[PDB]
Amino acid sequence: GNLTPLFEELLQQCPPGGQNKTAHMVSAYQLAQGNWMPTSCHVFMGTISARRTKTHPYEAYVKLRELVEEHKMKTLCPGSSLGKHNEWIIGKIKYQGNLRTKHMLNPGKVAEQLCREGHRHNVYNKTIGSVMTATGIRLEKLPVVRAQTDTTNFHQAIRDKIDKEENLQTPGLHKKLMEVFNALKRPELESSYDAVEWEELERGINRKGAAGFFERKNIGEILDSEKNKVEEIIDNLKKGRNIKYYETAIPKNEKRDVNDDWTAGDFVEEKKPRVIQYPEAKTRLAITKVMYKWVKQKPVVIPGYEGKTPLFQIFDKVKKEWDQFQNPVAVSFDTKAWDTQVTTKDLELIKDIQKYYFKKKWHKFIDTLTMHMSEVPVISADGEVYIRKGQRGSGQPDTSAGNSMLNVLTMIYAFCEATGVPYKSFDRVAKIHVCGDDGFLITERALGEKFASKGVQILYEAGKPQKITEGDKMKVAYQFDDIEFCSHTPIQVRWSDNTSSYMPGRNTTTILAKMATRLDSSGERGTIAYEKAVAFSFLLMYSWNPLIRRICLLVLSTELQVKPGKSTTYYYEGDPISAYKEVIGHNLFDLKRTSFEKLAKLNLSMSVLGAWTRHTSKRLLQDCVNVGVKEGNWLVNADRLVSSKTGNRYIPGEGHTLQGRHYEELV
Repeated sequence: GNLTPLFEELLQQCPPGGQNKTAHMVSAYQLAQGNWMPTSCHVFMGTISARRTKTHPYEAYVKLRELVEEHKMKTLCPGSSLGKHNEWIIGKIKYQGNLRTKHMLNPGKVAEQLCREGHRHNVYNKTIGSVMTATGIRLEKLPVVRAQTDTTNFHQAIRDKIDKEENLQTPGLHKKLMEVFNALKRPELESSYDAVEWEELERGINRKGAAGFFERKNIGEILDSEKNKVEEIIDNLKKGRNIKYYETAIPKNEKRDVNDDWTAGDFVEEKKPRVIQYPEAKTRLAITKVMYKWVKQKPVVIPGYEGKTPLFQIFDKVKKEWDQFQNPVAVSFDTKAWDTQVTTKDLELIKDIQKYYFKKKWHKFIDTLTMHMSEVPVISADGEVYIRKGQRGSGQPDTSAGNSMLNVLTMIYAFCEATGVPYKSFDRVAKIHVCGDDGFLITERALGEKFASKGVQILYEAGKPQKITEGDKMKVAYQFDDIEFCSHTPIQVRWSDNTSSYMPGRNTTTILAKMATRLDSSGERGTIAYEKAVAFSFLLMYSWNPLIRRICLLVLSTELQVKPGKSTTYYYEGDPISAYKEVIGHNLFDLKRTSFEKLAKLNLSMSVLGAWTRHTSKRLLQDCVNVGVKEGNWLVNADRLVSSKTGNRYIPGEGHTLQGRHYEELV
């Protein structure tokens, strides 16, 4: 009836309960339509037990609201204990605590020092910047802000996100998730994973990887001296012996996009930090050395895992899936603060999966580590200790693998339970794609809409509450380029071939913001070299954007004799226009037309926020043309329009795309 959305809202507040085969279980719609009187607020698949009695919708509503409030009353005052294996941390406490934490224990402080403050304003790449501002782009106006890392806001962040009990989850959920796992295990690899050699582990490793609160040496330093310390940790865990597990909590210093805020009118100028929580460097080494093939997905055993797919390939890959369905539709995964939603039972389910794949000799390792992870003492940067109840800390080696598996398992479960499709038959009916907590699913419109409705409830009960659209549903893409994934959305280009591919689209404002700014000045981060590598990396992602493309081209044109740096995501070797060709599969020159409407939308905010002038495009074009009319071979002539107007072309020499960081698998 009229009141269905209200009942939906209330069912998102009830405690998850189990099946009840012996009672009249009824849904929000049912309650809203009439003569059902709630008896429980224990909710199961969006349904609660009700008597069949003359009852008006408003009356049923009042009753359920009363039941929910009663439960909330039973539930204040829950208590936070500290398990014996964590008692060691108290020995290090020296002052009393000031976290004012409400749901986890805050025994006190260790040092009283680092009670930092300040702002952190934006740092600018000189060359990139002058290319942009010489055309009327104003860096000031780009909706990018910094993460306030002062202790006050840092604590506010902790209380905001991490101070919370483990989510209640539907009884027997994890039995069910293991059934889902069972339909996608790889028997081919049971009991097979073993540790790796320091050789392998070090290859590509980040030697600047940071140290724990009680830790003087970073990853490089540990590798040079204390491999024996690390091997000791490995042996303790290997045997079942507790270790002094703890995690360090620092506010993540980063650039924060505020495009949507500024265009609304709300002109936010700082944002509360995300919270990084990571174990000791010695301990990250100890975990990764043993669990390398799981934590790094070597091989990938998580269906839909896209951790290893380059961003410029993903959408093309996905469109091949979209094209196989009669009325394709994509339901978007969007869990609120995923990391803070992960419960001990979740961690345990990953523990059991890990034990499926690892050799028996390491089971006791996994057990002991999983246990440590279920109640984690965390020292903040400024000294405050808090005892986290479950959850996930971003710095954990298992973060990316664990989350992704957990996300897939949960979303399949939810999809199936919403639709009727058995867990074994998921492959028959939909396609899934996860990168950590991010992801989506592709399926037939009927099943996708079912999922998008029954999903918010089911996922709430599963312990992974969503974020929703005005219709209180999961976000649904009815046309391919409305998919959103890894902060991007597909945009179509058409080549001189007359073929077409999809590239990773994103607001122009955000692209310029990210491209113009930098965090440090350490590594190659001062030089033109680093800027050329940034331009190349952007050119791989954003060649569909004539503005970004032309800016990148002009940057790559600067100081021809200077080889690019290796710090950023991708870099190049030889000629960047070729490298482009090598991994995009056409030449820049072939890019005939970018999809008009999607490009207009991703450009819109630029005008709304006054980040460019009426003549910016024109001026940037002219800037390219002035370089490209000169006699000779000028890489700005790789731009189809530039070349058209200069009457010259660019003849690329040899070149190859390379990687300096994350580590993916190119085609």
